[PDB]
Amino acid sequence: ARVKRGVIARARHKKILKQAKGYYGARSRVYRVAFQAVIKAGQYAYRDRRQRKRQFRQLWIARINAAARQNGISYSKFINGLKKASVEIDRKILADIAVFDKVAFTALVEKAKAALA
Amino acid sequence: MKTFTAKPETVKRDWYVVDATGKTLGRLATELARRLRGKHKAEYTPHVDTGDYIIVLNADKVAVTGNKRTDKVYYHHTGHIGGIKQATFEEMIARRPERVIEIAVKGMLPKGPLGRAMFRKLKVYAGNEHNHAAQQPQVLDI
Amino acid sequence: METIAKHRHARSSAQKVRLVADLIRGKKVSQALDILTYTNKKAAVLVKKVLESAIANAEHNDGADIDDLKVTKIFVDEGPSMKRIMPRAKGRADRILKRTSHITVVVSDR
Amino acid sequence: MYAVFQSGGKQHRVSEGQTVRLEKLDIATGETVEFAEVLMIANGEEVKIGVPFVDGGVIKAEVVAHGRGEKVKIVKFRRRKHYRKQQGHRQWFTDVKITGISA
Amino acid sequence: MENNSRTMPHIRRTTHIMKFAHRNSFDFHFFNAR
Amino acid sequence: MRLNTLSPAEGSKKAGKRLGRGIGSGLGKTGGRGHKGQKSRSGGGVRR
RNA sequence: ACGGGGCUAAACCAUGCACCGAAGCUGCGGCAGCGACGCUUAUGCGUUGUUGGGUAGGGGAGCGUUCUGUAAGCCUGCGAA
RNA sequence: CCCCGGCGAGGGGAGUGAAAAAGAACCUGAAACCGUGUACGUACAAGCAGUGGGAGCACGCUUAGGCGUGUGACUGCGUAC
Ligand SMILES: NCCC[C@H](N)C(=O)O
Ligand SMILES: [K+]
Ligand SMILES: [K+]
Ligand SMILES: [K+]
Ligand SMILES: [K+]
Ligand SMILES: [K+]
Ligand SMILES: [Mg+2]
Ligand SMILES: [Mg+2]
Ligand SMILES: [Mg+2]
Ligand SMILES: [Mg+2]
Ligand SMILES: [Mg+2]
Ligand SMILES: [Mg+2]
Ligand SMILES: [Mg+2]
Ligand SMILES: [Mg+2]
Ligand SMILES: [Mg+2]
Ligand SMILES: [Mg+2]
Ligand SMILES: [Mg+2]
Ligand SMILES: [Mg+2]
Ligand SMILES: [Mg+2]
Ligand SMILES: [Mg+2]
Ligand SMILES: [Mg+2]
Ligand SMILES: [Mg+2]
Ligand SMILES: [Mg+2]
Ligand SMILES: [Mg+2]
Ligand SMILES: [Mg+2]
Ligand SMILES: [Mg+2]
Ligand SMILES: [Mg+2]
Ligand SMILES: [Mg+2]
Ligand SMILES: [Mg+2]
Ligand SMILES: [Mg+2]
Ligand SMILES: [Mg+2]
Repeated sequence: ARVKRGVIARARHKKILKQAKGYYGARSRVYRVAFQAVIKAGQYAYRDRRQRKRQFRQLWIARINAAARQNGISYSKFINGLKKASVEIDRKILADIAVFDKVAFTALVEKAKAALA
Repeated sequence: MKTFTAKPETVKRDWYVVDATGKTLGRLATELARRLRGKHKAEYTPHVDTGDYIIVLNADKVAVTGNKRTDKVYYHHTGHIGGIKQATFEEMIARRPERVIEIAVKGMLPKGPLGRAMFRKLKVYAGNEHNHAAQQPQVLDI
Repeated sequence: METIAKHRHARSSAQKVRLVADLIRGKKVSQALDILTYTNKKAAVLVKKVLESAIANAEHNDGADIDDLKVTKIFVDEGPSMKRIMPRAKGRADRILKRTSHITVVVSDR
Repeated sequence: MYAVFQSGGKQHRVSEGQTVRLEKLDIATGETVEFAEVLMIANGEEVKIGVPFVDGGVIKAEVVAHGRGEKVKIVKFRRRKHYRKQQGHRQWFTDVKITGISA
Repeated sequence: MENNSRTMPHIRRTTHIMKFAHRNSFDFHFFNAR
Repeated sequence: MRLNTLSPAEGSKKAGKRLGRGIGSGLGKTGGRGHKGQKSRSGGGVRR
């Protein structure tokens, strides 16, 4: 029962090189380099599913901070005021109203200034 | 829904003019770096230049505290061996005073192609006059 | 209609023939023949005989006219190499490649 | 006119007719969901800010589809330590179409 | 001896080529870590 | 009862260990032998 | 011989209230292991508690390849490998 | 058999054949490697070359919109096995 390897080994190598499309040089042509590059792309993709949640909250906070200072209050006093006024809107929606409905953001600031005073 | 990003073809940029007479050097430079980057706008995007154009007048009359007028030393190297060169704050003011504000603002900007394009919107002059009247700069008393 | 002539197993490397084939790509065949006449390369002799043969194939087998033909495609491929042995110092043997090439000229009046 | 409501641990800003992808709900396709805990309703700068909820705000929606999302591949690797393992994942969703923002 | 080389059948003893201490230009002052 | 409907008793046909066949098997790269010394060698091991 | 710019506080000491900050904790969805109790199982389901970083190494469960039987069957020139 | 060519090599027709990209360097004809064409990017820009975000352009769809494919300016993180 002698087994030859040609059909199985080619399909395994072709699966790796399909995932390595777009890569530079030997990373899209050569199996020894492409296999190594597909694994490093998988460690990066796992790590950046965690960093995607940090980088968007960092972006929302900087946009709330900019729009709150257009109404005379800082970020840390605007968040404290919305917590005292029991407003449960999160930073993703607050940064979105700050861009698309600037009047409705002013109404939230006056709600937060009222609870602090 | 995805988060808004500013698109560079539709960015509103405005023109301002700042008088630097008697201002502290570093406290003026942090506000300059905020507005060149665009941190004061709700449409802020970290990979888009959404800032403003700023004219700075009277760069030779900026102020520093302490004994920094004779003790702040500016270093650079020329690339040749033994070529380290220094200059005090007063030697920079007396020779090329627009460089003092430009160096301080460049150190507060991001490093890369985008921060080099943010620096291009800064227009520093040593005197009280500029020739950008066609751009109608608004007086920003910061 | 396109018309092809080829020289297969031409005894020169593809890098040397590709320098001459870049001179006449896209030209009218009247202009391309006189560029090849005054190019001082051995590959210019080889490309000229393939272009002269593609011209004659288009007149005879395709009924074309000579004053409207242009070199639409021209490319040089690598052929098989002949392995030779070269003695070096102290008993060393190197392997000499004698590279060949495939020349292909396509003339078309459209 | 938009409204803000919470569903699936996350918040959404919706308008009428807009199709929104949520987490998986135990509702048959074609059936109507109601959202009673709405956070904000805005209609031409008549802004109803809920404290935490707008008193009497209801968002109705029609369940349009269930399904699994695009497959993500999970790759764990520890260099020089003879360890790797791989894993696939597809996430369930529910698509709803907003029918009415009743203030 | 290397008696069945197909790349170089003409030669059996070849370490005067690549072994540094067996070349004709080897000097014993290269071996000074002593 | 055909030749393609017969089956052994559950638990009577345990598969054998195959050493050195990748990471996922749990027996790759050493075959359960550890790193170097007399017991890791081919034909290695002390007498009774 | 602050990471840099810069700083007379943007330094140090004391007190206070905010906020940022991790794969920690919480929320929503999914998978699996080990216990306990059960619509009743026939060995699977339901409820609940808890657990799931990992080298050497131990235990459990699978994929695919070539060959033999089932197969003088089944698919295939209306196109097999 | 005709044509180019040195009464060459090599090729283009014609003809045979189910097939000549079955033409004797001959079944099938993978990969490394080397070219031609097309779309997008690229000549102020610093590093394991990816990954997360993302504008513009091109080509397909189908619409009272924004999806699919290719490319990837700029930007966070990131020193192979
Ligand atoms: N006795 C002489 C044998 C020579 C041989 N070709 C060698 O290289 O040894
Ligand atoms: K063992
Ligand atoms: K064939
Ligand atoms: K071939
Ligand atoms: K090929
Ligand atoms: K990047
Ligand atoms: Mg010689
Ligand atoms: Mg000799
Ligand atoms: Mg074994
Ligand atoms: Mg192990
Ligand atoms: Mg041992
Ligand atoms: Mg070892
Ligand atoms: Mg040891
Ligand atoms: Mg032995
Ligand atoms: Mg032994
Ligand atoms: Mg520091
Ligand atoms: Mg907090
Ligand atoms: Mg977190
Ligand atoms: Mg966490
Ligand atoms: Mg946890
Ligand atoms: Mg484990
Ligand atoms: Mg854990
Ligand atoms: Mg069989
Ligand atoms: Mg088969
Ligand atoms: Mg024929
Ligand atoms: Mg046929
Ligand atoms: Mg046959
Ligand atoms: Mg063949
Ligand atoms: Mg081929
Ligand atoms: Mg450029
Ligand atoms: Mg420059």
